[PDB]
Amino acid sequence: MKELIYIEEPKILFAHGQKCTDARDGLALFGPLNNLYGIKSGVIGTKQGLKIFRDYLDHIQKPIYNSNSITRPMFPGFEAVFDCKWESTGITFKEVTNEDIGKFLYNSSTHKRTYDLVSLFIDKIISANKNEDENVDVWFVIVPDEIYKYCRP
Amino acid sequence: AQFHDQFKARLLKHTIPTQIFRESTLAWRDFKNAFGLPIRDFSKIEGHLAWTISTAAFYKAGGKPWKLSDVRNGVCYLGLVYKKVEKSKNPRNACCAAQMFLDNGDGTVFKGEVGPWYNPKNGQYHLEPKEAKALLSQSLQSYKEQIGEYPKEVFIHAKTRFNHQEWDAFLEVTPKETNLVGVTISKTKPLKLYKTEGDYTILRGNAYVVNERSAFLWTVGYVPKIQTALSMEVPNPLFIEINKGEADIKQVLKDILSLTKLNYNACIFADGEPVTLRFADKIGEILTASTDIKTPPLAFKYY
Amino acid sequence: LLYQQIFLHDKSVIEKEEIYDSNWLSILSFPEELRFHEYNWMLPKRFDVRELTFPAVRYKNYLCTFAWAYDFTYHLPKTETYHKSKTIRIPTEEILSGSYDSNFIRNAECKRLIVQLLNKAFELRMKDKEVQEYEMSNKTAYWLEKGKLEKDKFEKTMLVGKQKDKNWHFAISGASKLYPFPVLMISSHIFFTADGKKLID
RNA sequence: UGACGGCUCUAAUCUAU
DNA sequence: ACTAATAGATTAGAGCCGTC
Repeated sequence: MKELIYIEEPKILFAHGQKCTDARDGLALFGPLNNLYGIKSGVIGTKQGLKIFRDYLDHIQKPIYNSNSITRPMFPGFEAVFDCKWESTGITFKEVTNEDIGKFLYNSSTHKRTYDLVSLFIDKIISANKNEDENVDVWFVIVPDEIYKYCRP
Repeated sequence: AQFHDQFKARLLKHTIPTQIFRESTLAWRDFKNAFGLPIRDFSKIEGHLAWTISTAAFYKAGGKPWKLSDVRNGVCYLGLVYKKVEKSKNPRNACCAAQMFLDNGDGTVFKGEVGPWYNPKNGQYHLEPKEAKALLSQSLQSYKEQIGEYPKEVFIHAKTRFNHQEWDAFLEVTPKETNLVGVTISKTKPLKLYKTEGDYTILRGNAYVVNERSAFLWTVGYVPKIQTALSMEVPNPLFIEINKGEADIKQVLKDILSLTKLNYNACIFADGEPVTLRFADKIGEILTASTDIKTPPLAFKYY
Repeated sequence: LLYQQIFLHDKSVIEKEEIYDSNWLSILSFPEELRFHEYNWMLPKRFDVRELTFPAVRYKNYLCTFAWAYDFTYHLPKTETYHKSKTIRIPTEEILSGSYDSNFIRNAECKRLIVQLLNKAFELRMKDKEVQEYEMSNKTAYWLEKGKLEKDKFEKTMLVGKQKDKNWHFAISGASKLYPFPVLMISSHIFFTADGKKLID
């Protein structure tokens, strides 16, 4: 009827007890709550899986201006924001060539090709976690656009 | 064919954090259409964009971008979404997928339940009394072990109206100290209100309490700082209604809005749905790709 | 933004009274009582409440409608021998207040057939008016022909618009719900046409 | 499946002729 | 016996679309 109550916005915690309602604005200046000293990352994908990630791996700690800062706040970089480092070091590029992805891509049965492209990628990650020593933290599976646009539900 | 759900269904035994990235979304400039323009205008939003793929990579590596400081002690924000299992032979049963929020801001998750006495393919989306004591006690015990006592109350968020055939079985396992309140979140209700002057939608956080039990909270709308609403047209306010139990509907609006800023996969001002169920169905669709996983109450750094 | 508003992030919200108009349509008046006519053989037992001129619904051995028994003399000219005292009359205010609880029909159930008599009522109106319709997947939109209205606009606002060769028409799909109170669930939709007179299939 | 929207287009169910 | 019943008011789903 002729009434409309406005409820209050809660505030989220930040580094050393800072309370800013927004997330991006409160994190581009005050930093994350918890500190981790580095990101150990790996890239698995086609030949362009590295290079496209490589061009983007160093492109995130480098600042990029936004078209409108009021709507989209500035970001100075991964290091300046997340009090951590995210660069190309310790990466284990698994060579899933387009020929091996292709012998599994061009499969008549949809249920087989979704299972085959899963098994071909899942085993190569657990092996690196089982028959290897490199302590991985986040795995960046660079799936080619030709896969998720075709191998889609 | 959604192998991304199959991606993280077979990795739950080993618990490997993963991030499915795309050439199209990482080489947007390289990818153009046949008319000489990029298929997805991408870097003009290069703010939250780099935030999301970094704060998630921060989260998938164990980082904690933020927390919650306006939460009571002894309160659990249970949110469960029933997911169809059509990946299997029949959808005659539907698995559920719940999660829990603590006073410490550590949003966890756990596998829900299966519908045993599920009436036909898509019943009223409700767990049976025989297994009603399973999910709640597991959630209560999960809170009990890390706090020492059962919570003062649990808020069971859902998109489905609860029925008495499962709440009666809830009671004998809930201690009397737990205010077993059930809040149903239903976006399907077509409420809509405008602004007479101006081409801007109404402010996020506006609410209209209809009666002592139900309410309509605008978790999505116009914003006080970003000056642009998190939507195009006027959205449907989320219909909050206390299905069972006694509680203050005004105090409930604290919780629904609070579980919209924290989304540990994105950097947006707010979420249009409570993440107590937006995160809850983020594990149901993955866990329905394969049914050969016995998974513990995992975290979100794997899904 | 000057170091993000000097690293403050002000609320930037003002507290002034703002009047907001919703998309609903409120209720003002309704018939004092709805009638549950008992036709039995009067109404053909094989065909039930699907063809009457006025909105009518069937429940148990009875026909429920907001009109009277003698109001269906055209499509069913057999109703001239019916004796009117077998018709069941129930005031509306008793159902809404929850005091209506009879073994014949329940309260929450009774609130379901009245909206049927409502939600199906409006489609009979724009048929008489100069408004055409399109059948949506889940509802029935109602649009206005291109050029049927004068000077392409009504009340100096657009009703038919031009999008390249195709045209769009603003169409509403109202519904009747009684959750907060009797309301008309008028929703704002839009549908297109190939050239303003033929729809895009 | 960056991630957030929003409805469209389909489908299914219980409560009563 | 149910044979189906047309509707309330609900539910998860896949779709493309924009993402000042």
